[PDB]
Amino acid sequence: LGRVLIQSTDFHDRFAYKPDPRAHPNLSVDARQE
Amino acid sequence: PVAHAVWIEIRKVVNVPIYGLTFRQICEAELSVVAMWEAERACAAILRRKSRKITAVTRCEVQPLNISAIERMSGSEDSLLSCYIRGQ
Amino acid sequence: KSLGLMYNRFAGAVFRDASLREMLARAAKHLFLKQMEVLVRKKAYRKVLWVELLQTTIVALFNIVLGTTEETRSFWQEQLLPEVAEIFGVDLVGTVTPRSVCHP
Amino acid sequence: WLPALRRTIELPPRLPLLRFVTNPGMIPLLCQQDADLIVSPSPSQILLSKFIGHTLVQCAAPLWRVWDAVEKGLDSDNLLAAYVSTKAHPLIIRQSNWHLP
Amino acid sequence: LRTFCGFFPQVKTVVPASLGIIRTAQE
Amino acid sequence: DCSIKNLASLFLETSPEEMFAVCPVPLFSPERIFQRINAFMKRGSSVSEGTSIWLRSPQHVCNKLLDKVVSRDISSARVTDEIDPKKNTVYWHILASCQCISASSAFAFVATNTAIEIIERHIYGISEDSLLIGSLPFDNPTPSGLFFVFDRVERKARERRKSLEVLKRQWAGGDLDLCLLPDNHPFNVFRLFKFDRMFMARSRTEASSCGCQLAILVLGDEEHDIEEASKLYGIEIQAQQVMNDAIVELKRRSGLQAETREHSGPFTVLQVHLMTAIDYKGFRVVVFSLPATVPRLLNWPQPVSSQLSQELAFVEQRLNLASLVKPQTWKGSVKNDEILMKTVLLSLDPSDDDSVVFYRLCFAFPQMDNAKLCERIRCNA
Repeated sequence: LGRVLIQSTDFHDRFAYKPDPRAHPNLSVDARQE
Repeated sequence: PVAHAVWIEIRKVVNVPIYGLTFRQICEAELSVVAMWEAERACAAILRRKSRKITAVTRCEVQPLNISAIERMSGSEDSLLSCYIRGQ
Repeated sequence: KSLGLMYNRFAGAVFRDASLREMLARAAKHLFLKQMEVLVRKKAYRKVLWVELLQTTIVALFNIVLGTTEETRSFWQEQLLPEVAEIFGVDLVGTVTPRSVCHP
Repeated sequence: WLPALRRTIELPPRLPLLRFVTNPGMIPLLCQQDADLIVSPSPSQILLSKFIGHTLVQCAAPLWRVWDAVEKGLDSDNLLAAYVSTKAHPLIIRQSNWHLP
Repeated sequence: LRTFCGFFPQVKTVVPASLGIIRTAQE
Repeated sequence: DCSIKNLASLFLETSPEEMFAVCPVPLFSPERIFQRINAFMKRGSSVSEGTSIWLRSPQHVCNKLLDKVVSRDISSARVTDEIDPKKNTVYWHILASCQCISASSAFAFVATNTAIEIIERHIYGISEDSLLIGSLPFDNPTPSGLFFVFDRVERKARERRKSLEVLKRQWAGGDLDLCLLPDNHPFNVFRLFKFDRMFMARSRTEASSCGCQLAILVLGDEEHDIEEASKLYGIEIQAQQVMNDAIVELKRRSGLQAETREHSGPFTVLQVHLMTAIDYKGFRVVVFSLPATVPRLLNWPQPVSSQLSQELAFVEQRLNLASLVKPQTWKGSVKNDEILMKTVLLSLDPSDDDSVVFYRLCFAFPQMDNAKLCERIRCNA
């Protein structure tokens, strides 16, 4: 939606581009000035 | 004093559920209200005297009927009808 | 209907292209009546609306007789000029290429 | 998943205001000083054509019904809902015009 | 309006070619 | 606020600045227009007592907002010291045309809202509850809506249907009831092929008491395949845009002529027909606008001096073409075989015939070929 979706998290191989799997995510959206 | 008139002033009909009648025919007829001192008892003849028939002059609205039902059942000649029959 | 004999004997140019213009005017008159025969045979006035059917046949005939396109040169050499030979009695098919009397 | 959109009325290009967009010379702006010492499309003519050009295509955006709350974004429990499964959110439609940017 | 365009009637009536008006001018 | 608020000054020598000093660049916010397009609803005439449906349906509403765009015109419009509203100022007209396209776009958002729930609730949902893995025996039921597992999966499934209900509410309408419309309805003039599926969709919410978006799901017709039936609707949508462009000129010129001449019947019976194609998961689920009454096919043999024949001659001479609709006679009933190869005149109105729409214009541009009926010469060409 124009801004950036992000996963605030409460040895990762790079080269597989993929979100880390986690139960009960903490998704938030902030624009990319912050 | 005594009585010798009534000057009925009909303004507009609202939801006449005109049944068996092609939607078109309804809005292509001559909607007219006819007054009658009860007694008469709808004496056919009276329903023609050009002194009791206030015909419409606007365009009638052959709306559907309740909708969300007759719209799925199609056909349904039944149509809520109205018209600004303005006259005494 | 004996204007074809005059076309051969006319020496000057103003009398030659006037007789030629008259024969081609009578030619498109005859092909309009011939197409009108088709539109009365095929009973089209029951389905298509009449007066505008007359108008679209007229503007089709004028665009195909007067024209600056290849359909004009093909229509002349195949339909108009052979019909001139049958009603006016002179074989002028091949020498009256449409840029000779194309004037209005 | 992206649902596309192909409509009949995007932005009908015969509207009387789109003449102001195509040639911004006939916008009826008066002048106080001499008119001939102005470039024939003035900067107020050209810029007003640009605003009047944004406004029509912003109306043409199919997301414009809820556009005030598109800017504020989804809050937490809506973002989890879009995160559950690959379903068409009513906020992400497939862009097939590149007209707004 | 779009029903009369184009065509006009060509009429070819029967002025007799023996009346005194035509005979005087022709002769 | 967040609006232009009386577009004044603008004297042609102001600055390159002072343009970005008093304006937004959403010049009209999408809240101010929608709080006065619900005026275009409740102020309207011919509402009888309270019963409106066709008047408030987006088919009719976007037409009358077009009849407000054509009204008082450009050549006599004036800017600057015209702070008094309700006159022929440009601030009024930019406000008016923004109502016109917001009516079209509000139909478009409800279009894609209805679109996803047709193809998920009736097609791609019986096989979405389970059957992720095809190496396991894939047994998906046929779609009849068209004619004990472990505790961790069970609780996360209850979380799934509860959280997707938040998706289905708020932004979308708060859930909607469906109708299947069996294969005898007289809405089949909206339909092209015998194996297509109709779906009325009401609001089932507070709404603006409008609802009424019907959709058609393409599936094919025997030797015509499903890609054939979809693509013919696609060329239909792309073709109605061009006649919508010729017809908004008919509103403009007939409105300009009838205003300036008579400032000394209906507006136009060729009203604009609004559609939206979708192309979701595997299908095109094109949505129309629902009429209050039955659509009836009009016979094209018509009076010469009638309205419908008269201003169709203007639309025709703009399109640089010849007679679109062939001579047709319509006694009654249908055939359902040998799909209709001619464009027709739908006449969507309860009132007199003062609002018609065009349909089947895909069968007006020729089949092109060199013979498959999706391959056509382009409408703008």
